[PDB]
Amino acid sequence: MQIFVKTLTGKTITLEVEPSDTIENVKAKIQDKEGIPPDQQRLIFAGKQLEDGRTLSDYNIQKESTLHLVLRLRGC
Amino acid sequence: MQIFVKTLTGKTITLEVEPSDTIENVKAKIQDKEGIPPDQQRLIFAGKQLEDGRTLSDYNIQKESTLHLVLRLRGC
Amino acid sequence: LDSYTHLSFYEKRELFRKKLREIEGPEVTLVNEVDDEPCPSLDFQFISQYRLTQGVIPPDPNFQSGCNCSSLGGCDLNNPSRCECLDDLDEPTHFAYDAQGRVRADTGAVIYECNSFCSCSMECPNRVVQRGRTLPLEIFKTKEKGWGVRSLRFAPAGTFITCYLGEVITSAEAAKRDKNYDGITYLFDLDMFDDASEYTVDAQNYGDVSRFFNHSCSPNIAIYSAVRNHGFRTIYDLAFFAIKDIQPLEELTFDYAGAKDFSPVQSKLRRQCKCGSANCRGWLFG
Amino acid sequence: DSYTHLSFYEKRELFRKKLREIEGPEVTLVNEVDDEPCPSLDFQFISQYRLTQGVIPPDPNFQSGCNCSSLGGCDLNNPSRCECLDDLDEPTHFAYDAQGRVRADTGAVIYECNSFCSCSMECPNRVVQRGRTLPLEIFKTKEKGWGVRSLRFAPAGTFITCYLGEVITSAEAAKRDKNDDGITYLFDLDMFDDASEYTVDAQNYGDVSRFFNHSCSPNIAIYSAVRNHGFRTIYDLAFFAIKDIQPLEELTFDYAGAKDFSRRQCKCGSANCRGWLFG
Amino acid sequence: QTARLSTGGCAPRKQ
Amino acid sequence: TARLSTGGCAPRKQ
Ligand SMILES: C[S@@+](CC[C@H](N)C(=O)[O-])C[C@H]1O[C@@H](n2cnc3c(N)ncnc32)[C@H](O)[C@@H]1O
Ligand SMILES: C[S@@+](CC[C@H](N)C(=O)[O-])C[C@H]1O[C@@H](n2cnc3c(N)ncnc32)[C@H](O)[C@@H]1O
Ligand SMILES: [Zn+2]
Ligand SMILES: [Zn+2]
Ligand SMILES: [Zn+2]
Ligand SMILES: [Zn+2]
Ligand SMILES: [Zn+2]
Ligand SMILES: [Zn+2]
Ligand SMILES: [Zn+2]
Ligand SMILES: [Zn+2]
Repeated sequence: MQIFVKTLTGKTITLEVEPSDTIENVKAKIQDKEGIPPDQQRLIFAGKQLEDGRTLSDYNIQKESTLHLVLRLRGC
Repeated sequence: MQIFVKTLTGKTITLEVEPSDTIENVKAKIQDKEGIPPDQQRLIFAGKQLEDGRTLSDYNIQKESTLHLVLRLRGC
Repeated sequence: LDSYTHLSFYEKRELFRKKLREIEGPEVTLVNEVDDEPCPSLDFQFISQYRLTQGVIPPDPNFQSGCNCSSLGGCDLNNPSRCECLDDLDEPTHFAYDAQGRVRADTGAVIYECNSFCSCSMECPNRVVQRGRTLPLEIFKTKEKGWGVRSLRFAPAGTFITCYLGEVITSAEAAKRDKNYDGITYLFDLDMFDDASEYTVDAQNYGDVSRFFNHSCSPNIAIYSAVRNHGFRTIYDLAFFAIKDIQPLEELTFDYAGAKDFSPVQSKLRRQCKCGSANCRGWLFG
Repeated sequence: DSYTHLSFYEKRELFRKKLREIEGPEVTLVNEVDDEPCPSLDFQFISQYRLTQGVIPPDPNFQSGCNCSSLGGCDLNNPSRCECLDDLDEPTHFAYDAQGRVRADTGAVIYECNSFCSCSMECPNRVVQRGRTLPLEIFKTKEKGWGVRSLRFAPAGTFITCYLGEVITSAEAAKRDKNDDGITYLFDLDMFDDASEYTVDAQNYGDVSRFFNHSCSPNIAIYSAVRNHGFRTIYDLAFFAIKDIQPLEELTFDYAGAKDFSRRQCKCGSANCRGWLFG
Repeated sequence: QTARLSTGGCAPRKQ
Repeated sequence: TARLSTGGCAPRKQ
């Protein structure tokens, strides 16, 4: 299936994933498609931050759903 | 070019349009891909609603942009 | 408030009066000419806007569109068809309010108001609800019900009283709540649209003067949905508008069941309704 | 603005009518220098930001809440559990203490809980949201116009009030830099260099912090209170006392920053007073 | 119905 | 040019 990850800039990355893809796998796919390291990714869906151990299905993320990416910052 | 449309229920649709396309044509494409009548559609970009007769280029809507679809109230 | 020491009747009343004096807007007073109850519950905080809770998705500004009536001179009411905020209205388009700021008799249940994206000022006549409470309201003690609210000034038909505020919560949280079934409740379902009936406003712990309004089978005020984000319909202001002229010190009461249907003849729950109306249904639900 | 058929006491009582409607602890007005009735009567008080055209507000889709205890809020003793504190990326201590005051070692950015958090409104990390606690007296200074003084004791770290007003774009702010008298109410949201782009103008709408006068040796400072940690364009401008303040002492803050390694006359009378706030 | 306050719906109006 | 400024987060503001 397909999902869409939106950045604060307005960029919309298209990902081909499966319900059983781990959030770690999704972060790795984001890194491959945009160069964003997983450690500075913050995936958010339904007002909650996505955790590594779980999959997309655990968060009830279906096809053509929308994830939002916050790039982590440390010193403002 | 490729553009995106974000709906209330979380779904995100991809569309193949051109800058010459009219917003009526975009509503017709949304109907053809999702089954939503054009009269019951409000396309929103950058805080402004898109009028039917106008074209995408008039709103400076470039490639990979994201319009937001609002379904009209009918009841009352 | 770690009141490990007992607060007397006078001190409780004074603390509640201090809270009322700190409410935003015109003054709110406290009167009890019935019994010795000092005041409503002190475990309460008045809030000047909605407090959203976990699980409730707030209105998304990307689905909001303003109007460009600044070129007309600031949202003229004689030219409502030129206002974008009235797009989702009927074909006989007209603003909800009249020239003097009162909601019109033929205005629908939904009031589309201007928002941050519009080019008008806060003095726009379509921003009545955003300007807030305008009358001086008095919290008094009713004879048979609990606490009620009345107006110290005349409230003509169509006058805006205040909003029903509180915590916006999911249906799941409202189900984990609703222990208030055992006999007062402050739950107001945001159910103006059956397509977007998801959330509920709980005015138990946080809310507004409107949480002291009592039910009547012959109400003098009613509920309107004041919407600023016209693309959103899960969250909106529950504005109160007087449906008939309200004499001073007359109790402000609205129907808890809202506007009744017209077709289904058949289609208690909490208490015997003691509103005292001649048409009193006798069964209040809420 | 008519105010010509209004007398001295009428204008003063109209301004006090505006003050008594302000949410929270009472705000009052005194004048012990001249016979001026009040500040400008066209001003309208507001309790939050008033966004304008062309100001992209925080998108809640990029906001995430913690899941700390709903009863006692987040526990300041276990900041690691708090999800909405994982963005500071440092030892990671909560900005506030048990007493609700900002910590003396806390940096300039405050990350608070939002609607998506499961903690209650009594959470220790929602100090700015709960609003003002100090009653403030607006008084006529001798060489700076109106100013604000505190009425009760305020220890170092105590929250005071937010700087509110019209949030306007850089273009609109550049259009309204008419300072027509050494009078300026433009506060740039330049806390984060990567976002900036916005300015809060208090000329026509704002808070009592609008009367805060500049000092080269201030007692209060400004902090960026963030509820949508993802966005950095619009955020609360909370005023926190960094110095202990006695009652009747005027509340002052610097109109700029340290900026080290990088009217027009200042009448604050400080030992380090450069004769211009340039702000 | 439910023991909560309600608007009454869309189609019916103030009366 | 003459506007109130947070001074940036570059100094800790302690
Ligand atoms: C929102 S509260 C009303 C204001 C406040 N809680 C009080 O002291 O009454 C709603 C509760 O007040 C009571 N109530 C409201 N209207 C009533 C009426 N007309 N007759 C009897 N009880 C009423 C009901 O028990 C209901 O649960
Ligand atoms: C944001 S306004 C608030 C003060 C109030 N509105 C008034 O009538 O002066 C700040 C204005 O007060 C003046 N001001 C503030 N701090 C000052 C200082 N330390 N020395 C001289 N003038 C000062 C400046 O001219 C500036 O325009
Ligand atoms: Zn308009
Ligand atoms: Zn408008
Ligand atoms: Zn308007
Ligand atoms: Zn009745
Ligand atoms: Zn918290
Ligand atoms: Zn937490
Ligand atoms: Zn939190
Ligand atoms: Zn100085």
